[PDB]
Amino acid sequence: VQLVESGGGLVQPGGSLRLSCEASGYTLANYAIGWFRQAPGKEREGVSCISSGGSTVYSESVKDRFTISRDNAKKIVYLQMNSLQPEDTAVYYCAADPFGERLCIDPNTFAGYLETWGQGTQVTVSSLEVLFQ
Amino acid sequence: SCENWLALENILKKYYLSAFYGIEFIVGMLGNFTVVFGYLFCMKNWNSSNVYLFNLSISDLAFLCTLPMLIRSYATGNWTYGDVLCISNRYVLHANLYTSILFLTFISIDRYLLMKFPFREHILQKKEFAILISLAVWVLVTLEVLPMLTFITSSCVDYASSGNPKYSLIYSLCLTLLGFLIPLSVMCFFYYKMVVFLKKRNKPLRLVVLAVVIFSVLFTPYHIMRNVRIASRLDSWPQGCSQKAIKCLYILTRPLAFLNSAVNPIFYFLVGDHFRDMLFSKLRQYFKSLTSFRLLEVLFQ
Ligand SMILES: CCCCCCCC/C=C/CCCCCCCC(=O)OC[C@H](O)CO
Ligand SMILES: CCCCCCCC/C=C/CCCCCCCC(=O)OC[C@H](O)CO
Ligand SMILES: CCCCCCCC/C=C/CCCCCCCC(=O)OC[C@H](O)CO
Ligand SMILES: CCCCCCCC/C=C\CCCCCCCC(=O)OC[C@H](O)CO
Ligand SMILES: C[C@H](O)CC[C@@H](C)O
Repeated sequence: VQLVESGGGLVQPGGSLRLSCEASGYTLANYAIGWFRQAPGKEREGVSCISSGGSTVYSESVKDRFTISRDNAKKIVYLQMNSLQPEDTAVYYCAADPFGERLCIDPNTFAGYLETWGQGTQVTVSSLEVLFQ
Repeated sequence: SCENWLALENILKKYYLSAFYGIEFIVGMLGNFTVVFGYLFCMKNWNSSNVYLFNLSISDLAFLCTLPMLIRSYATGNWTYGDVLCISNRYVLHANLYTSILFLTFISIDRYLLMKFPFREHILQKKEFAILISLAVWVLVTLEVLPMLTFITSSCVDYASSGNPKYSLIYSLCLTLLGFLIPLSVMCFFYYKMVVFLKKRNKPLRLVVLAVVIFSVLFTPYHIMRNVRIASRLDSWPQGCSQKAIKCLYILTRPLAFLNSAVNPIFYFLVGDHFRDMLFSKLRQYFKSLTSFRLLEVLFQ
């Protein structure tokens, strides 16, 4: 499986973005999908994960703000990001675990076992108020 | 009058202890080298459970490496390894029993914390914290086992046979409480909390249920008999074959408690990582490296 991320760009503090994780040639049915982010100079941080069984997990930093989901046919994985703040500025990546019930138990450890990742998508949370200060 | 219990006690040491320790040695050595080499070859990023499990395996290997000496001394009825190795072997045997149940206590707390915080955001969920805790388990257990040194006064006898029984019974009873019963109830406590979390919303419960079962079943007969054995050595204890019978019952329970070091590598396959699948895959990669020539594949293609 080959992954590719969509969505993401500039958003104002308080704004929303919907990221997409597609597997261009096949279904993400038998896979667990994880959303990870990395800010400059900082360590890769797990944000959200979805199991093959549809179970969802969220980090303490994005809970009650983010929602991970699979589409109707379950081909794509979405990451709805609401009430975005400057601290959410990072390159967002998705990863796929072929053991669908494994990844979301321990996403930050089990990500180290995964070979399938996307190229990443830049998410930038900034206001014109900060830019012109 | 008690010659039957005496003949039985000799037979139990000569044939039962040496055969049961011999099986534990094979199973334990193979299982622990498999998972140890499995971690050193497959695991590149360790979490808290990985650190404790690895530590649990070092504790087991430390004890299992002494078994060939015990097996020979029992089979021949004579300790030829001297005083120092007798002391150091008695220490690693008890350090294994007590660090084992503590390592499992800490894995159970890790599994509970991971259930609530899967992204390991809390300080107690970090591998650097696991390393410090692991070191503290080694320091605490060493200090719990150290008072046994005072009981050595008067070949290589079991701790329950040497020293003043009045003081030894108190120490044994405190060591049963601090080393076995308190870590066991702590696991039971964490078992209950996991259930409450799940009922409010089965795979993470496996490890804790199994650890409570394995330790309850393996350590209870040994710990009852060790305390009964020491109590039976008191002047106030009744006369007769009771003392000799208790000696025999206590001997039966010892390899049952030490089965821990051969069966506890099973916890490596209960942490949700698909370690077994990683073991076969890596083994297949070493088998496929024989036929495939990657040094020629890159050069020509
Ligand atoms: C003589 C063999 C020693 C046996 C010692 C008893 C403890 C079991 C672990 C052994 C490690 C070596 C076996 C590695 C192969 C995979 C083991 C396995 O799959 O068993 C765990 C099971 O998955 C749980 O649900
Ligand atoms: C990599 C896999 C390795 C697998 C192989 C097993 C691991 C090594 C330990 C074996 C048990 C030790 C047995 C040696 C017992 C010697 C005891 C001793 O120290 O010597 C006594 C003294 O010389 C007399 O007075
Ligand atoms: C729960 C499982 C734990 C495992 C074991 C729990 C047993 C508890 C206590 C046993 C004391 C042993 C009783 C003492 C032996 C018999 C008493 C007696 O009068 O001995 C005379 C002798 O047997 C003439 O042949
Ligand atoms: C005979 C008595 C034995 C005494 C033994 C006391 C040791 C306990 C202290 C610390 C943990 C030791 C093991 C530390 C594991 C090192 C590997 C690690 O944690 O690094 C992970 C990394 O990401 C790549 O594997
Ligand atoms: C499914 C199981 O609990 C994971 C660990 C084994 C496969 O090694």
